[PDB]
Amino acid sequence: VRTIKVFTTVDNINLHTQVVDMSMTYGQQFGPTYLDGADVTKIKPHNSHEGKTFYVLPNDDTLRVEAFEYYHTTDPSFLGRYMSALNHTKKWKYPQVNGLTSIKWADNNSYLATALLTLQQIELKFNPPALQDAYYRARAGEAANFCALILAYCNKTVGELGDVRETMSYLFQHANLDSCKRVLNVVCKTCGQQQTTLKGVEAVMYMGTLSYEQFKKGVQIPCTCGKQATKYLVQQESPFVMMSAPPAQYELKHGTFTCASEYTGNYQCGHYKHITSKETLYCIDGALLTKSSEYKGPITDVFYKENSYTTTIK
Ligand SMILES: O=C(Nc1ccccc1)c1ccccc1[SeH]
Ligand SMILES: [Cl-]
Ligand code: NA
Ligand SMILES: [Zn+2]
Repeated sequence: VRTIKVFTTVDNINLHTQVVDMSMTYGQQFGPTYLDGADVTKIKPHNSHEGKTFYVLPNDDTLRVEAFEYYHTTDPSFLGRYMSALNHTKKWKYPQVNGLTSIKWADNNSYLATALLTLQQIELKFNPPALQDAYYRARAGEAANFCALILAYCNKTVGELGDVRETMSYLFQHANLDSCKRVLNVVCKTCGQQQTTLKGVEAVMYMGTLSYEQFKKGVQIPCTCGKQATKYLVQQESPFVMMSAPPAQYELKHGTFTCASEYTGNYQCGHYKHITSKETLYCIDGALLTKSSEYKGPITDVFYKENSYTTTIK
């Protein structure tokens, strides 16, 4: 009977000593097992494996609590989905484009590229230690762990078309936005005025207009009485705002926004590109970079810097 001593983990922080029989697969001993992002479930232990660290699924209460503390998820499938994705994202390339970490196109990953580029231009902290640690490495240019985590957190597999707005919405749940506040007014010349306060994620995301300025001036929306009402921003407290709308032709003006997402295509097949406002407008398309003084195209999300805004509408 031939054995080696190894370490298992769910987080690569807390290691647990184990002895494995070299005649049985890791599968038969630990369940699904991963070594440096590779599935070794069906592999037998090799001499060169001795002393190494393997990821396993949280199959007991110690591993479940360690996974909950590192990833801030209780979902039992999470670590499986993360390791599956990491096998592919380890093989992506992460070039520096215009001073930001991007992703070279692969596996329909344009939505992840524009999300990563966006996160580098807005003030945001992730609460799960896994996610903040991976985020800092991604900013430095080693984004494989961070992209695999985004996929695992969003219940998306490598190769599946994604939606930037949906992705941001899931990541923002894991971010420190609790103190973000939005107050808005809806005014009907008949029904009167109705105020609404939002907190957290709901305070920094809007679906229906790309224009922050328009939101501040008032946008027309229907009233239940048949009149058109005006909805406007009363007060905003957040480090940014994300304004989203179904894709349509839209002009982006240098110096009026931080960055934006463009989407070409449909629900079967499509492509995101990132537009950022620096000294001029840059289009970051995975590894590709183009500049222009103007830009017009099918924008679906725009991001704006903020701290504290109050209306002067009486
Ligand atoms: O969109 C682009 N230019 C552009 C410039 C003015 C109006 C509309 C469009 C572009 C050119 C080359 C590569 C990528 C892009 Se997004
Ligand atoms: Cl605006
Ligand atoms: Na950030
Ligand atoms: Zn009304």
